[PDB]
Amino acid sequence: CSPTHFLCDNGNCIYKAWICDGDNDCRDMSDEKDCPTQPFHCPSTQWQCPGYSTCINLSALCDGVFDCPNG
Amino acid sequence: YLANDNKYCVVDTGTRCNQLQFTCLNGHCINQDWKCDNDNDCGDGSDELPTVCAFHTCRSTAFTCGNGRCVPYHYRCDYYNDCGDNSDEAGCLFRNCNSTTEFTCSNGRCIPLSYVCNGINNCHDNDTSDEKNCPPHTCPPDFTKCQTTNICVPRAFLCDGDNDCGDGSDENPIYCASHTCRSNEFQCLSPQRCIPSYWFCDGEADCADGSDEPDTCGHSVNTCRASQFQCDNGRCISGNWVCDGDNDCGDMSDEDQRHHCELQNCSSTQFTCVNSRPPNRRCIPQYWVCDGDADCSDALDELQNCTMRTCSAGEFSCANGRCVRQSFRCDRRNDCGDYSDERGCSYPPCHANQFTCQNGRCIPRFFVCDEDNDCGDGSDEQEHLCHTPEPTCPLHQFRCDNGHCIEMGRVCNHVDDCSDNSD
Amino acid sequence: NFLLFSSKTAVRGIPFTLSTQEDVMVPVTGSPSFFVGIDFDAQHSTVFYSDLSKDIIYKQKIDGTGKEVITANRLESVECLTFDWISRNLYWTDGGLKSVTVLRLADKSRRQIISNLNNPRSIVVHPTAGYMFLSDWFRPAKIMRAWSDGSHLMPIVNTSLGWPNGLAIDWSASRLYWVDAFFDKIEHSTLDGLDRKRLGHVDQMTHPFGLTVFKDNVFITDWRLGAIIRVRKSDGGDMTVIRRGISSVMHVKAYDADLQTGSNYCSQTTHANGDCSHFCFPVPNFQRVCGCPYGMKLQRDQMTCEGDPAREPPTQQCGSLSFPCNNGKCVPSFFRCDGVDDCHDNSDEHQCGVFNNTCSPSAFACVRGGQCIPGQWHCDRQNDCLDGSDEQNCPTHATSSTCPSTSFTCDNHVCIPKDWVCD
Amino acid sequence: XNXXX
Ligand SMILES: *[C@@H]1O[C@H](CO)[C@@H](O[C@@H]2O[C@H](CO)[C@@H](O)[C@H](O)[C@H]2NC(C)=O)[C@H](O)[C@H]1NC(C)=O
Ligand SMILES: *[C@@H]1O[C@H](CO)[C@@H](O[C@@H]2O[C@H](CO)[C@@H](O)[C@H](O)[C@H]2NC(C)=O)[C@H](O)[C@H]1NC(C)=O
Ligand SMILES: *[C@@H]1O[C@H](CO)[C@@H](O)[C@H](O)[C@H]1NC(C)=O
Ligand SMILES: *[C@@H]1O[C@H](CO)[C@@H](O)[C@H](O)[C@H]1NC(C)=O
Ligand SMILES: *[C@H]1O[C@H](CO)[C@H](O)[C@H](O)[C@H]1NC(C)=O
Ligand SMILES: *[C@H]1O[C@H](CO)[C@H](O)[C@H](O)[C@H]1NC(C)=O
Ligand SMILES: *[C@H]1O[C@H](CO)[C@H](O)[C@H](O)[C@H]1NC(C)=O
Ligand SMILES: *[C@H]1O[C@H](CO)[C@H](O)[C@H](O)[C@H]1NC(C)=O
Ligand SMILES: [Ca+2]
Ligand SMILES: [Ca+2]
Ligand SMILES: [Ca+2]
Ligand SMILES: [Ca+2]
Ligand SMILES: [Ca+2]
Ligand SMILES: [Ca+2]
Ligand SMILES: [Ca+2]
Ligand SMILES: [Ca+2]
Ligand SMILES: [Ca+2]
Ligand SMILES: [Ca+2]
Ligand SMILES: [Ca+2]
Ligand SMILES: [Ca+2]
Ligand SMILES: [Ca+2]
Ligand SMILES: [Ca+2]
Ligand SMILES: [Ca+2]
Ligand SMILES: [Ca+2]
Repeated sequence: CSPTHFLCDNGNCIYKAWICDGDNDCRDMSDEKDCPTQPFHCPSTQWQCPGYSTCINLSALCDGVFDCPNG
Repeated sequence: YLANDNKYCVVDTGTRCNQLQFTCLNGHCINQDWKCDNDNDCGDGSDELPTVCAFHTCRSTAFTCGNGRCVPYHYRCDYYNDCGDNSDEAGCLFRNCNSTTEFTCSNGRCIPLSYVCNGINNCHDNDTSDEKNCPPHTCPPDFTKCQTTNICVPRAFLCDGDNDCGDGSDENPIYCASHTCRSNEFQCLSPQRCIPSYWFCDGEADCADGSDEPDTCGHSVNTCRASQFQCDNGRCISGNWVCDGDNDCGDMSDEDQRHHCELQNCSSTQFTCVNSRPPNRRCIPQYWVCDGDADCSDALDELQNCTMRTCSAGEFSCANGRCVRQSFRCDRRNDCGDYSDERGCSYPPCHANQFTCQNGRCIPRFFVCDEDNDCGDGSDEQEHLCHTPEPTCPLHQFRCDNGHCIEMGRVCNHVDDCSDNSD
Repeated sequence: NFLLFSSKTAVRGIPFTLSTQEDVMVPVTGSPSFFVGIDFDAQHSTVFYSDLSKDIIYKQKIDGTGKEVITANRLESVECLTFDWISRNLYWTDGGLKSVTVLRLADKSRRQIISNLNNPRSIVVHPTAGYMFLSDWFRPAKIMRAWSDGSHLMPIVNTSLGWPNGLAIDWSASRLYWVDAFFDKIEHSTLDGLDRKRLGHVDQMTHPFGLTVFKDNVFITDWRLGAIIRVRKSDGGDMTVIRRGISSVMHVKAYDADLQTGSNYCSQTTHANGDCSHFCFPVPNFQRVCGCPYGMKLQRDQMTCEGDPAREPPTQQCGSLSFPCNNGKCVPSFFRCDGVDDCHDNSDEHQCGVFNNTCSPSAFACVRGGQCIPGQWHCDRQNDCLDGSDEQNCPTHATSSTCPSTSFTCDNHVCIPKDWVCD
Repeated sequence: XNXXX
């Protein structure tokens, strides 16, 4: 199989963007059999105050009261 | 070593449990399905210790009690509290027994009224009130009276591990717990149990772990009794059959002149057919004298005091005076006494598998080389066909002292090839 | 007993005895119709069906009364059904979601128990043994087996298969039977996949789909014949055509009230449902495992069930671009108030034509009383609107528009070839 | 082919 592609357990070659896309592109579980990387990070205009688990619209940052429990 | 998913201490005697077995502090591994179910199986309660049963969760297929134990699912609603907490019998909607003809037990069990105090506990209820044993007020000998209910139960089940009486007489602290059984009995170590003195040291295992037979037992297995004859094989027989003319001991120990059979003079009025030889008994009971059966080796018991026989034209007439059918001729058996049947015969040869002896006798092939003169002339015990020459153990094969000769590359290789390092 | 089979146009029930021909059950039919999966509930005289034109699963009495839907939400090409008559669980196979689902009929409770298949087709479940079998026909084709709870998935037949369309079970012998349509064969084996055997060549079988075993006959449906054929279940058999010209033909099934008899620990009496909330599943070797719907997790006791929103969050009936019907179905948001019943409950055509509930751009709106009608009904010479708005002031101008010189022209301005006149 | 039409 070419270095561009993952070699599936059934002998298919599949492009290594589609591995871990969430769908079994190999038709075997091979390209989803080892795909853990999904962190709790918050996208968009939210902010994740460090060491705290909530995510808040960045307009509230320095609004003049601590949104998150401690500084 | 750290047993049981590295959570537990066990003494490191080198041996290990299997993959699916739990380990106890004292060893004696137990299967995982016995873990945390009210049954003590380790002896120390390691399989039921509160620490072990704290994190343990029931297998998907087992009923979980409110207590946290894991009973097999078929125990649920079976009348009988096996959960301890009764949590598997809680909510059970039992059918109402026909009280007009059946008895509804205190545990909800249905049983016929005819079975009330019939002789044995049927309800097994916490109340125990079926087997009151209603009609008699007592139990006679060859049984113990059970204590609060008068069932006839042999003491032989005292302390044995289940309530034979349904009343605790077989578990009474009055006996077995106090002092060691009646004068006619002994106590097993496993289970803790009174048993008869004729089980204790009797030649067999009668407790669960054989503690009734603990190596020191009389003289020997052939200790027998003052009324029983003693056999070299360890068998015990009645003294009445000693030197009666046939093997009773099972090893001929009662049928030899080696110990004593020289004066085997039999009982009372038995006819003594002196024509008989050690292959048969000379003395014959008068019970079957003149009965038409050849008791003696030459059937003299059928002429000595017997009415004459008219015989038949369709039967073989022995020249001596006996009468038999044609089936009793040419068969190596002296049916007529005077060998008139076997005389002048032309026995056809032995079968394909059948072995032939020098005297022409036919014997089964299995009966060759077994230290018994089955051919009569000793053909089946001839050295040439019976002796097995030991292997030559040539070059490439070292004869070590054990006889199991090994490959000559292995000589004093420090690996025990021949029993106690004979190489 | 009777033979139940499905087709594009109807679901029918037929006597096994070919001597008579009349139905025993009312046909099941609709205006749009493409029936595929079927099964029956003998204890309620009820059958189930799917319809790929509506993506609903239905239930209906044999008499025809009491039609109800089971589900209409997230069904995609339901290619087969099977019913666990002891647990009252309905299993189906979404060829479009590529999964198998189970649903309890007592209260609507569903989970995708197997999720990542390729082209699953027939499914069959055996309640007393606690196994379910399903076929997959993607290139590396195979027949799976799993515990009824949807675990221990493993292939039992993966060698010498292509297109293994229909599974069925001989209840009298605990033998699985299956069609294969790439090698044009029918085979059978024990439930373990061992002891595999092949029936002889069947005349004019070319592509079979449905399979059933009842008494000593095997019933099969061939797409290339468009018929139901019968053979003896032990060998090639006497191919006997049961039906012919049956259009697009789908699964067969043997209705039998005697079959739907028995009890696992999942519905023994004195307690209900094997103590599980929501589901219990029979598991091989006479045991039960509890189950929980989507979004719920088994508690520490492994039987009672608790909310689990952390792992499986609650979900909407429909997306943001689709209108959720009163029925569980889902339709495009612009199919609301289009004059056509798309939800199969008239839920999309309810209280239409009012402010906050306007007619679609495609439909024609009656000017008064809030009624939206299909566009095709606008000025077609039928008074559809309650106020007759649809047959008022529309073009009469046929104009100088003419059909080609080849075509004859009617007074209705429809045109047909001159060849068609006076036939 | 073998797909449901
Ligand atoms: C086809 O099915 C067979 C079973 O009939 C599979 O063989 C088993 O393979 C597993 C490992 O995957 C072993 O532990 C078993 O012992 C095998 N046999 C049994 C008794 O099940 C085989 O792996 C399957 N092949 C494919 C391609 O899936
Ligand atoms: C859309 O219009 C209809 C009719 O004007 C509204 O219908 C009422 O809705 C409420 C709440 O669901 C019901 O209790 C009433 O019975 C409905 N009918 C009447 C006659 O009151 C509906 O509320 C409108 N929707 C929106 C979002 O404005
Ligand atoms: C109970 O037994 C009586 C006497 O035989 C009988 O008449 C009656 O029908 C029985 N009832 C039930 C519920 O079993
Ligand atoms: C019934 O059960 C109780 C425990 O709940 C026990 O103490 C009692 O001894 C039992 N009854 C009889 C008759 O033994
Ligand atoms: C006990 O339950 C836990 C979950 O709470 C696990 O499923 C565990 O495997 C179960 N016990 C056993 C022995 O399987
Ligand atoms: C939402 O979808 C999930 C699966 O993604 C479940 O089917 C769940 O039951 C759905 N919720 C509703 C209300 O139908
Ligand atoms: C009113 O509702 C319908 C529902 O099909 C359409 O969305 C329509 O576009 C809406 N409004 C108007 C003014 O057309
Ligand atoms: C009728 O319409 C056709 C198609 O457009 C032609 O235009 C034809 O010439 C028309 N006939 C007349 C008489 O105008
Ligand atoms: Ca992928
Ligand atoms: Ca702030
Ligand atoms: Ca235990
Ligand atoms: Ca119980
Ligand atoms: Ca009794
Ligand atoms: Ca006892
Ligand atoms: Ca003994
Ligand atoms: Ca003797
Ligand atoms: Ca005699
Ligand atoms: Ca003779
Ligand atoms: Ca011999
Ligand atoms: Ca050696
Ligand atoms: Ca074909
Ligand atoms: Ca619509
Ligand atoms: Ca109209
Ligand atoms: Ca015409």
